[PDB]
Parts: sequence; structure tokens; C-alpha cells
Amino acid sequence: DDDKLHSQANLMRLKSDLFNRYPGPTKDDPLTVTLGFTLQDIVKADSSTNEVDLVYYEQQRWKLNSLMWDPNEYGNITDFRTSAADIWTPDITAYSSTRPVQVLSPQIAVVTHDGSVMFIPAQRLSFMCDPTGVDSEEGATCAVKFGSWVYSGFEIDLKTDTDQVDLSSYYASSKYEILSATQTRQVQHYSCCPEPYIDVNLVVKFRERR
Amino acid sequence: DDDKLHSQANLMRLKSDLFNRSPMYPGPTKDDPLTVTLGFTLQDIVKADSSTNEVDLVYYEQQRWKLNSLMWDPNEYGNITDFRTSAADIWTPDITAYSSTRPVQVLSPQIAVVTHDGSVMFIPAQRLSFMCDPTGVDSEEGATCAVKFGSWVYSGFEIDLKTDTDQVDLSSYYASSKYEILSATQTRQVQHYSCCPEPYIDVNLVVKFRERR
Amino acid sequence: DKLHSQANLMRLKSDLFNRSPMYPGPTKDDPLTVTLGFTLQDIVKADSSTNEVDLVYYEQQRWKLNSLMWDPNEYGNITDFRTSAADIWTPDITAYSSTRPVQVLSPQIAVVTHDGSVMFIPAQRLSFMCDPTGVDSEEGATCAVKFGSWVYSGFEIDLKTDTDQVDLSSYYASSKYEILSATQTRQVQHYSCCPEPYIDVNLVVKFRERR
Amino acid sequence: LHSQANLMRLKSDLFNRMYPGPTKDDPLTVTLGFTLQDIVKADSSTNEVDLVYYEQQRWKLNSLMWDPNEYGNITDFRTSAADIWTPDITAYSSTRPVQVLSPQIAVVTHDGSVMFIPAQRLSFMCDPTGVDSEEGATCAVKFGSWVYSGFEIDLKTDTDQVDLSSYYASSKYEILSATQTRQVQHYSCCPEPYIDVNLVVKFRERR
Amino acid sequence: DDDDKLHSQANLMRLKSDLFNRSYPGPTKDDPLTVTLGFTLQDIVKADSSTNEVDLVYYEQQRWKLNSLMWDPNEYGNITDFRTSAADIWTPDITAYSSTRPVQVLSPQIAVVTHDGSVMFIPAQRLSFMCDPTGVDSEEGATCAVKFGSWVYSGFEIDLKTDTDQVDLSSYYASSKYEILSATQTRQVQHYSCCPEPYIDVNLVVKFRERR
Amino acid sequence: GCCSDPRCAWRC
Amino acid sequence: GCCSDPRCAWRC
Amino acid sequence: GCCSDPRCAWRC
Amino acid sequence: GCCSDPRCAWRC
Amino acid sequence: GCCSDPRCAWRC
Ligand SMILES: *[C@@H]1O[C@H](CO)[C@@H](O)[C@H](O)[C@H]1NC(C)=O
Repeated sequence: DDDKLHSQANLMRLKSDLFNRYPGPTKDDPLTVTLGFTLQDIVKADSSTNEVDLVYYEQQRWKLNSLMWDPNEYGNITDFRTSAADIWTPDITAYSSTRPVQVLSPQIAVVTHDGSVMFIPAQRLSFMCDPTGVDSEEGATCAVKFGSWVYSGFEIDLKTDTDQVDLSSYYASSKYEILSATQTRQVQHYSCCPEPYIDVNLVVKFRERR
Repeated sequence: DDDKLHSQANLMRLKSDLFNRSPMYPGPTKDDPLTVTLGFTLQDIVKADSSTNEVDLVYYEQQRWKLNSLMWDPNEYGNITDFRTSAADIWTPDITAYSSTRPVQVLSPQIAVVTHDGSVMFIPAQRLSFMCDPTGVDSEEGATCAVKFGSWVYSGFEIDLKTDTDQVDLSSYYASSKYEILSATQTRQVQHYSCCPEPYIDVNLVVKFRERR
Repeated sequence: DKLHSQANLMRLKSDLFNRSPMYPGPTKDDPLTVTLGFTLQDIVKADSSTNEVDLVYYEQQRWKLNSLMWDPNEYGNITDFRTSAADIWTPDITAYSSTRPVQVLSPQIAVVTHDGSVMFIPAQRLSFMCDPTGVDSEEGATCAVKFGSWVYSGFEIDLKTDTDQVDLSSYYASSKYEILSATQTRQVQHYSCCPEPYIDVNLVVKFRERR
Repeated sequence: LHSQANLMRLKSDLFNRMYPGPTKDDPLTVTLGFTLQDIVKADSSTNEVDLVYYEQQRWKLNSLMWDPNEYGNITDFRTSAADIWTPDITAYSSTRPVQVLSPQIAVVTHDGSVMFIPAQRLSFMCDPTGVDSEEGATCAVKFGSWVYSGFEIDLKTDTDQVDLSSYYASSKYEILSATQTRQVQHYSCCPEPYIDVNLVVKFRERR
Repeated sequence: DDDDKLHSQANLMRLKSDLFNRSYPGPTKDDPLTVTLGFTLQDIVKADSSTNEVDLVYYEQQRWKLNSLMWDPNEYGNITDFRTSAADIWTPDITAYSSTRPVQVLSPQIAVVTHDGSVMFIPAQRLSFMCDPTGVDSEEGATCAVKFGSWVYSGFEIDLKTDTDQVDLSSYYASSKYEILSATQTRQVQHYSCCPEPYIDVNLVVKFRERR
Repeated sequence: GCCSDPRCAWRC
Repeated sequence: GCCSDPRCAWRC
Repeated sequence: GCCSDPRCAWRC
Repeated sequence: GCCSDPRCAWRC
Repeated sequence: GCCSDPRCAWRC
């Protein structure tokens, strides 16, 4: 009992020290955020409005020096879980959504002693997509761009967890089969300006289940 | 009246002692694992949408666990052996349906019952839309769907997820539902990944149903 | 006699709410009666593709706490006051067979009287489990929904009804559905494990399409 | 900067330095007025009609008065409706929670009078039969306090004519008449008056 | 270097703490505010002729400038700009006057602040508004309009303007069900005869037809 | 009546 | 007119 | 039964 | 271009 | 696999 009580006290003490004792990235203190998608279902494709609905897990990873600790100082704790509200999280947004994104999972992240955070919100997204050709052999193709709302690539650099969307949990009895699904980092520059602007382009080719 | 006044006092003191004099439980760890037991009471299959392969269920989900930090001696608190409290006042487990298609909708008050051994029982009533092909629902054989429940962030060495029984409670199932239940089970499943020692533990709810005639 | 009456009320509310630790709810030692009554306003929707019916009603909730009593003499002869429902304890009375979260239509304000009695009247839209088969016949359809506490037995919260007749005096005269009968009936159940009664209020509505 | 420093002080004074609502001893008059913008939907399968309007609410509290010479001749200010008490005026035959379409901000003048104008979408109980005919349909909805009698909140209108000067010219429904009328009843048990404002709209499908 | 990153983190925290914690009640006749509005129209998602409601997705560009948000970048490690939650600052009460449903927010609510006290805020929104789509299935198309303006401030309190009367169509969804013939964003002033103060709206006018 | 009226029913 | 305008009607 | 009833099931 | 992009437009 | 499982993916 005493050793489980000290283990609780050691965790309670880590979180207190880390938290109640980070303004976001800047060009002087830039952050890399790595995204990966696990597509579970194309739930709806609406050819009256050109809106398609996806369900996915979005894995977000980043690393902050201010979240580092030595396990030796805190009972060899190497990792912990905490509410996402207790830490800074990135402003990663779908750019062509047509309704507010709906969150389907607990908003809880995992922090490791090296300052790495993994946060995986499960989401339902409606986005702009013309499903014409979905009933053909070649299917329909749509695309949605993800990026920060306010930060350039000098402030948040975005990267992907390979360019292949994870399809290992795709619902086997979906109304739609996936021909392909890619998640690709894209650098854009505007003629005016030197800064890079970084997008992640999620591109899904799909057709009606035959 | 003054005995009723003191009973109130005693209960406020207990609650104060447990909640206001100890910052919350930070959740389980590998050194301090927690058993959480799950039970479904299925009330209704409300809707099956064959254009989108989404089925909607209404159920009560029973969640039971025990914390040493919530134990007390009734003798020290006017013989109180149990109390009710807002679920906000305490830690609750992150048990999630893994193939929902919409946010779950809460149909009941969020209140938990705590007993003096530190056991907590929390029973949210919920409406869930999840991924399900209702093909064949309109026939003798009916349709079969499944949805897994589990923690979002904790392995089986941190939350040991259990059921007391593999039979879903159908005793309150709505007798005039559009759909009759052919069977409903709730089965603990354990997985290992080759990278890692820890078990990953799901409860699989499997429902076989058909259109009532 | 105006800012003093206003001062007296402010002092009363401070004394009841602030000078006092939180009412932890009822217990076996300190049980509570809650009386319920329905004013049925409309059957708005009847869906036979999903067996859901939608009702709009006002739900009158009445109970009495010793800790809410005062002597009007101590407080400038104030005998009652109105206050936000969040300032006070309220009972956890729930429909047991709802299919969507209940929607609140009215301000969340209670009236408190000097004997400790509280009257709280949420107006609500409720979707519940109901097969409307026969709604287009002379005998109509019949639906039922039970209301009760979520966590309290009948030894902690006793429920009673304001008569067994639902109030139909405000029923929308041009509804798609006419009411044949509406009753609200206290029901009691006992389990082999335990002494306590478990008490529900069964709202039963018989209705048909209005010609 | 002159105004800024005085206004910051004024708000901190009025707010930080709680109004328990009206009573029989300190009663309040609330004045109501509707600016009807649109009849958006009329559902004859459920007998529900949906309106969009601006609801003008006016009242006066002594506790919100100030001397302009104490605050640099500031005679009015705007603030979050959440910083002040507001009346519990409610549509009595709504079928869905009212949806708010506008900022919730009030205007306060130095004499303590408040003006608050929430824009709202309201679904209420209405049989639209006859809407597709010359005579049109007629619907009615009552507004009043949820908990206060006429001895605590005296409810009135300044005119019985609904404001139609902003009604949507290309609505699916044209307005044949719209009135907003104070009605008073008494119950035999009791001396207090109970006061409603009845909104009556007669409308038909645009031609 | 890592030492230097601590300094920059500290300088940003001080700046925000100074601006927000160590220190705005909105504009007055005596302290008036210019607000610049602009629209980037993304999609006409739906046109409902049974109710005369049309649904737009757009980004709303709001621009204003406050003395109380100025700083001297040399005092804060050369920081010339920062981002913060729009909850952390005052924002204008600019409203669509003919919406039929509450506006839906499709993006984070984060503002960019520059050292001259300039603020820029760009909420993405879905709006349902009063609109008769009669003509949408013809070559002339339909025309609809929605006015924007403050809910409680006159033109003497909030001077509302635009930098152009062409709506930004450069991001308009190329495979929308509806094509855009034109879209303008025009400042309109009126006076009531009682009152000297101007009353200023921005009228977003959209001409559109079904894509063929 | 008084008893159906939310402003009055507290007196019943 | 002023009395229909939410920015003006406080004058009325 | 008790174990189905949210008011009682905590006793099971 | 830049003035359409929410990450950039503040430069315009 | 572990990398698709939200309880395990933090390890990858
Ligand atoms: C518990 O109940 C017993 C039996 O009535 C009584 O004798 C005792 O005083 C109670 N204990 C406390 C601490 O009130």
C-alpha cells in the first residue's frame, strides 16, 4: 500500500511541477508537428450539396523542452496521461470543412519524459467534395487540406507519419471502398512573401462497394 | 430534526474530507493498476440506416471501480456507509466506443454512488450512433452488428477492463421497438502486440436483431 | 421601505445560501418528498419509422427543506422569493425511456416560501420510446413513460403526484393529435434483495389524429 | 483617453461595488416590442411555425443610475448582457429552445434605463391551414415572465402594432397583419394580475 | 541557443502578461474605432427554395487598431507580433442582420496582434440567411444580399469600412453546386432625421447560378 | 387557472 | 428608422 | 431487478 | 494568394 | 497494431 501511495504522490508531484510552475511557437522557438490519419469510414457522400463525411483518428505529435523531466527525480516515472486542457495543443484545422468538426473521443494526451506529446482526437468531419463518379470503376476523388490557422512554416513546421493513410481500421462493411488514401506535406509560397506555408493534403479515392 | 441536522453535518464533513482536502486522483498507473467493470442494459435499437450503415442504440452503461483514496470508516462519520455525488467531483474512466459516428448523447443525470470500501458505481444512460450494416434485418436470420469499448489512453496494465457476465442485460429492452433482439453479448477480448508486453483489452458488444412483426 | 425591502431580501438570500454549507441532498435519515405534476401542452411528433414520440409539457416539481425556512419577522416580513435554480439543490427526476437529451424551454428559476417549500417548473420537449400504431383509428395509440430519480430509492426520495389526472387545460387546441386520456400514476416496486420501495411516476397518454 | 478612464471606472463602480430582482415592494415595468423579420418555415405535418424577430426589451433600475458629472459627462454605455440582471420573458408555447442570432449586449443610460434587443429564431405551436388561400393562416403566441406576477413585473407594449418595417420582402410568406397586445387576467384565488403580451400573426404564401 | 530560446519564451510571456494582466471597455464617441471588414467566400453549400434560406461558407476578415495594444519591440526582445485567443482581447460585435440560424464557427478563434496595436481576426463560418433562390436554375441566376454591421455601436463609435468592394473569390470551391457570377462588399451609410450620427452597414451581395 | 400558470402555481 | 435599428433604438 | 435499476444497482 | 490565407493575410 | 491503437501509439 505504501509503495502505491508514494507512486501516486510522485505523479501528483510531477504534474504540479510541470504545470502550475508555454506561449506557443515563434520564429525564434519553432515547433514541428507530425500528423497521421487512421481513416475508419466514409459515412456519407451528398451529391445534392457536394459534402462528404469522414470518421478518422488524427494522431498529433510534438515535443517541448518545457515538458522534459528526469525520471530519477520523480520515482522513475517515464510517462503520464493528462487532460488536453492542461497543456498547449496545436491549431491544426481542416480548411474546407462545411460544419464544425465533432469530437468522438476523450481529450486526453500522453506525455513522455523527453517532452514528447501524443494527442489523438477521434473526429467526424463534413468537407467540400463532389462525389460524381463514385458509382464507377475509377471512383471519386476528394481532397482536404490541413494546416495551422495562424502560424507559418517558420513557426509550425508540419510533417506526416508516412504519406500513406493508415487503412488498417477501415470499416469492412462501409458503403464505400477505398482505392487509395494519401497524406502529403506541401510547401506553398506566395509571390509577395519569403515565408513557407505548410499544408498536409489528405487525398482519398473511393467508390461504391460492389 | 437536530439528529437530521447532525446527519447532514456528518455527510458534508465526509465529502469535504474526501474531495476538498485531497487534490484529485491522477488516474491509474502500471504500479497502481485499476479494475474497471462494464455492464450494458440495452433499452432500444432506435434506428438502422442502410443508406449510411449507421445504427443507433439507447442503453445504460454500468461502470464500477474501487479506489483506496475513497475509503472511510462509517464509525468516524455517523455510520454513513454510502453517498451520492456529481460525477464532476470525482475521477471517472475514459471508456469509449471505438467505432461511433457521432458524439454520444447523455440521457441521464451524471451522478455516482460511492460506498465506504471506496467502490464507485456510475451509470450514464446514452444514445450511440455506430458503424453497422443492417443488411438482412428484415428477415428470419436478421442482422448482426458489433462495437468495441475500451479506454482511450490506458493499456491493460493500467486499466484492467472486465465484465461480470458476457450476457447483455435485456430485462428493460423496449417491447414495442421496431427491432427485436435475437441475442446480445458483451465479451472481454485481450490482444498483444509483438512490440510490447502489456495486454490491450476491449469489451465487444455484439447484437443480432431483426424487424419486429 | 424599498432599498430596505431590497436590503432585507439580499440579507435573507445571503443567510440561506452563503452563511450555510451545501445541502448534500436527501438520505435515509433525512428523506424528502417530491411531488410531480404534468401540464401537457402538445404531442408535436409521432414517428413510426423509429417508434419515437415527441411531447411538450411543463413539469411541476415541489419539495420542502428545513434548511430553507425562515421567520418573516427577522426579514422585513418577506414570505417568499424567486431565485435561480442553480442557487439551490434540485431533484434528479429523469424520464427512464427518453431517446434524446431532454430540451429545456423555460428559464431555470424557482420560487421559495418561508416554510422551506420550493416549486420549480421546467418546461421541456421530450423524445421517448413509443409505437404510435393505431393513431389513425377511433381507439387511438397508447404510450407510457416512467419518471423517477436516477440515484435515490423511495426511502430517500418519496415521489407523489398532483392528482392522477394530467393537466390538459393548456393543451394546444389545434394540435395534430387529440388527447383521449392522460394519467400520471405513482407506482411502487420491491426487490428481493432489499427493504426499500422503488417508486416511479408512469405518464400514460392515449391519443389519436385530430380530424 | 478621457472617456476610456471614466468608463472603466463607471463599470467597475456599478458592477463590482447583486440586484435580487423585482418584488411587490419594488416592482418593475418591462416594455416589449417585436420587429418581425421573417416567417422562415411553416410545417403542417407537426403544426410548428418558425419566426425570426428582434425582441426589444426595456426597463429601468435605480441601482444602475449615475451622475454624469462624476464620470466626465458619460451619459450612456454599452455592456455585456451577462453583467446585468435581465427579465425572464418567455414564449409560453415554444416547441424548441429559442436560438439567439445576435450579440447579447445592452445599452444603459444614466437615468438607469436599460435597452436589450436579442435577435431570435422561435419554433412555436401553430396550425398553418389556410396559408395557401386568400384569407391566409392565423397563429398566436403568448409572452410573459416565467415566475413574476403583474405586481412584480408590469409587462406592457408601447404600441399594439408589430414592427414590420424590416420584414423580408422575398419571404415565402407575406404578412397580412401582426399585433402585440397586452392582456390581463385575474384568478379567483388571488388579487394579483397576470399579464401576457399576445403576438398574433396572420399570413399567407406569397403570390 | 537553448538559453536564447528560454529568453524569447520569457519575453513573449512578459509581453502578454503586461498587455493583458497589468492593464478596454469598447469604443465611445470620444474614443472611436475604425473596423475594416472583408469576405473570402468559399462555398454556397445549399439553397433551399421551400424556406428561402441559403447557406454560405466564408472567412470573415476583421481588422482594427488599439493604442492599448502597442509596444516597443526593443523592450521585448525584438518581438514585432504575436498570436492569442480571441477571448483574451476585445472584439467587435459585427453581426449578419438577416441570419436565420446561429452562425457556426469552423476555425480556431485566434487573433494576430502587431506592435503598432493592430489586430487581425479571421473566423471561418457557416451562415444560413434569408434568400430567395428564384432564378438559380437560369442564365441570369439568383441574387441575394446580407447586411453586416455592429449590433449596438453607431458610425460615431464603430466606423465600419472595407478596402475593396470585390469579394475575394480566389478560394471559391471549384466543384460547388453553384457558380458565382458576382460578389460585392459595399459600405452603405444612412442617417435618421432625428440624429447626427451615421449608421453604417456592409452589404454582401451575391449573384449565383447552378453549375452546369 | 392559477395552478397551471407557472407564475402563480407556487400558491396552490 | 432609428427605433427599428438596434444601434439606434436606445434613443427611443 | 435491483441490478438493472440505477437507484439500486450499486448494492449488487 | 497571401491575403486569402489566414496564416498570411495579417501582412497585407 | 500498436501504432493504430490510441492506448499504444504513443510508443511508436
Ligand atoms: C451508529 O449507530 C448506532 C446504533 O444506533 C449508534 O449507537 C451509534 O451512536 C452511531 N454512531 C455514530 C458515530 O453516530
